[PDB]
Amino acid sequence: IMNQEKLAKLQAQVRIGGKGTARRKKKVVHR
Amino acid sequence: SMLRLQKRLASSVLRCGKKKVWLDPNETNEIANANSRQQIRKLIKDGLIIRKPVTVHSRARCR
Amino acid sequence: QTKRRALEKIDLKFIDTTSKFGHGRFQTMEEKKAFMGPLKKDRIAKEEGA
Amino acid sequence: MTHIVREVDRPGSKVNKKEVVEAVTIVETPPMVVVGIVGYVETPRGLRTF
Amino acid sequence: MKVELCSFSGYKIYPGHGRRYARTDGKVFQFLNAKCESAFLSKRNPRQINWTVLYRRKH
Amino acid sequence: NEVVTREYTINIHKRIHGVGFKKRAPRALKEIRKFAMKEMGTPDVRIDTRLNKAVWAKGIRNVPYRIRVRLSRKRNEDEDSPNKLYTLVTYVPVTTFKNLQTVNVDE
RNA sequence: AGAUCUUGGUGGUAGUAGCAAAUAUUCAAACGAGAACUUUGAAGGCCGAAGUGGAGAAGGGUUCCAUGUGAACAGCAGUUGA
RNA sequence: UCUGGGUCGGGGUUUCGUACGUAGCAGAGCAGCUCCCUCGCUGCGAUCUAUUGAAAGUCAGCCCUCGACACAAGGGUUUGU
Ligand SMILES: [Mg+2]
Ligand SMILES: [Mg+2]
Ligand SMILES: [Mg+2]
Ligand SMILES: [Mg+2]
Ligand SMILES: [Mg+2]
Ligand SMILES: [Mg+2]
Ligand SMILES: [Mg+2]
Ligand SMILES: [Mg+2]
Ligand SMILES: [Mg+2]
Ligand SMILES: [Mg+2]
Repeated sequence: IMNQEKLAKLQAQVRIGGKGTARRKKKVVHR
Repeated sequence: SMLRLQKRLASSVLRCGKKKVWLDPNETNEIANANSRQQIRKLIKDGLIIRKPVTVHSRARCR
Repeated sequence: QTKRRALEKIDLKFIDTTSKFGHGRFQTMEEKKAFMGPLKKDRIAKEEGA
Repeated sequence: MTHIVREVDRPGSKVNKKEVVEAVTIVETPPMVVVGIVGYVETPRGLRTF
Repeated sequence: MKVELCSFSGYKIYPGHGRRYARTDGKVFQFLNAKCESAFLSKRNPRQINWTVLYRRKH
Repeated sequence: NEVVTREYTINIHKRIHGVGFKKRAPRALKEIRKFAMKEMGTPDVRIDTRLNKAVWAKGIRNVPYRIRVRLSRKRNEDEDSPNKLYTLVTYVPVTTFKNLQTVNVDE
């Protein structure tokens, strides 16, 4: 689930570029 | 460390040029372990390699 | 100095004080204000000055 | 530099009693302050500081 | 201190400033600077140039 | 103190004047780094990528005249380094540059 | 001691000429003893389909691929490399 | 030092020429609505007008600040009749 701490840092990882670039969809680790 | 092979293999698998290949700048160590196209496919599935969208060339001005 | 170029009395009628930092065209601050009247920045200072 | 207007008092000239515009140079001269005296003596080798 | 002249823009032209233009038809014009002189030579109308005195008194 | 952060505005136009077209933005980065070194006394100056993107926003030669940046002096106590302090210069987007003083900003 | 002698070696020149044809690089990070030059990301540009793109013939012959090294070579450097 | 010099900000000067937005029964005209309106309303439309001598730049080798900010009694190499 999402809380305020998780949301504020989520904004960082989904942005992989400046304005006009596609957002990151996922970053999943699986072994 | 040096990810020329990974970029080349990701371009081959994604069927796009090396322009559109995006490697995760934070997961450099994980991508560096990828030496085969199966591992490239696994990284693409797991989100560490992304095909960047095509650069916009609008025709609204032309229309 | 005995030539008539020398020993000649000098009496100025006008001294130019236009702005030399460009093509100055007003001798004094007051003449420029009287010619151009109030401006926008004068208006916004005067509204604050009540 | 700047320029002035003055009336010329040169008889027999084309600008006699006529206005001219003449470029002038402004040299600021705050007063000099005297702090010393040197004396010189004339020698067959020239002036030397005494 | 001499006779004060007026330009294409209607500004006062002080002595030693600007140029004077005498046409073949016998009319003598004086300009404050090369901007006004170039505007006049290009036959631009001063009533349509926003900073000229004529435009100000027209509007 | 030494962990202070401040907001400055830099006359890029003043510092780039006379520089050729193909050099104006790199010289803008160099003058920003020099300004940070002079203001905070730290040879180690890090420039945010957003700041670099803002300087290069209008190409290589039409550099913005003014820019509002934020100089943060931070503890480099992370490893054995010759410099124990460093400056991170971040970008502050503003609409106008009128009446902008150099102001201290809190944490 | 000479032959613009033969072969080999070495000076001054001289740390000099010079490393100026084809617009252009910048920021952050990683590895690393070491980064202007390697790699990743972001930005700004260029080739602009009669290309600096994608594939062949002749010719080359292993230069292809991966890993490792940093002696020499790549007229600066290199953690890169035909 | 009765401080100092910088960096911004301010003011002055000057360059160009009237910004974005908003409003207009301004506008060649054109397209829809008529219980409506009795001559109206709703859009498109270069341009024009007011706001607006406005907007923007101005020392980097322009002028004056006393506003803000931090910084400056510190570093190195030598020198003797
Ligand atoms: Mg001058
Ligand atoms: Mg011999
Ligand atoms: Mg040389
Ligand atoms: Mg050269
Ligand atoms: Mg382009
Ligand atoms: Mg092109
Ligand atoms: Mg081809
Ligand atoms: Mg190879
Ligand atoms: Mg070499
Ligand atoms: Mg100023």
